[PDB]
Amino acid sequence: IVDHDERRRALADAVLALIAREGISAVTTRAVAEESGWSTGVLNHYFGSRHELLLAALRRAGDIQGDRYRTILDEEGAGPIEKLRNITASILPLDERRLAMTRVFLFFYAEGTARGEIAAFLARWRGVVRESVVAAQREGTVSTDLDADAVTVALVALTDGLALQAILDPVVMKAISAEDAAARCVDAAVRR
Amino acid sequence: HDERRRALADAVLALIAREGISAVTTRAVAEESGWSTGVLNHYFGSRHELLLAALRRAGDIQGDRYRTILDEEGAGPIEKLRNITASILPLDERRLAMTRVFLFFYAEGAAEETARGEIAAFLARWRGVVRESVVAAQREGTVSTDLDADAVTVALVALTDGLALQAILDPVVMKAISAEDAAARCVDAAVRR
Ligand SMILES: [Cl-]
Repeated sequence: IVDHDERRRALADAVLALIAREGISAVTTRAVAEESGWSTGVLNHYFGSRHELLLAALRRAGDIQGDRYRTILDEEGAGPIEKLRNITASILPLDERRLAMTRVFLFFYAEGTARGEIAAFLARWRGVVRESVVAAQREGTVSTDLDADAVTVALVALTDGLALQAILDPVVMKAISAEDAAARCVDAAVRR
Repeated sequence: HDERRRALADAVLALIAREGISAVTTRAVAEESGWSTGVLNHYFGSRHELLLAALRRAGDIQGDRYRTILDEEGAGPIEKLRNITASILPLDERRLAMTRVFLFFYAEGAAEETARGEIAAFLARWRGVVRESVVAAQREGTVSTDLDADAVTVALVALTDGLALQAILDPVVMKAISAEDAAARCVDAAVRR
């Protein structure tokens, strides 16, 4: 399932750019029209509610994230644990992309379909984590006494708690900005 | 006047537990509380003010829960960490309401300084009580001396909070956290047992 409308993709990207720069409150049809170079008429016929404009950004953020998973899983030489560290890092709001994604997801977390979008985001994230936990177990690096389902639920919950607190609380933002932060999350989940 | 404001905040929490944030209106809070809309209007200027009072009240009750837990005769540090952790999980009306109202304000705090500072105080209070118990366990020799108490604390609070927030929107996480041993498992993950 892909968005083929290059203009809608560009509009959703302008929304995310605005979210990273100025926060969700700065998103309006007028501000996005100004950011993107297209008319309020063009936007009003795509969306006609701020909610739909934000929802576009949520979906675009999810798609880019899915491409990140792909890049991470297909990296030559990387093992299950490196992949899990990379997946975990990719959720942490440590650059503009991930700052915008965390902000738009948090906005819709609270409003919750698209709690359907949220569910899809979570299920795909757990999906890629579970595969790599199971791969690490198969390699013998993670205890086969551990339930891969429980490990996955723990890692995803920890990572998301950190990502969400971090945008509210500079204590946690400092914590996740440490070079070893993703590796620490993974180690806690799989028990080193 | 101050007890009346508190009772009204309690009414908002009751609605939040039962039917969600969207159920909070002047009329519903009057019906729930027994106070007329004119008494409500005296204390609160807006629906948003009702919700902020609920956030503050939920945090205050949670503060009293910490003190009850920390004061339990014969409870050890690990037991206290377990009970602290469980006290956050949305497993009854109190904790369901609390998680729902915090989630609302997390989203708001992702934009507004007033709500952000309320969330920050709550998280710091919670880390403070967790850290006390983590260091007490290290001092008794039951938690590894080679772990950094602050890092363990950040991790446990983030895990517990991630699970509580995910639980109110994800039925499988809700199922996971309602297992008797859920809080024990969170503590063990965080202290790298
Ligand atoms: Cl409790």
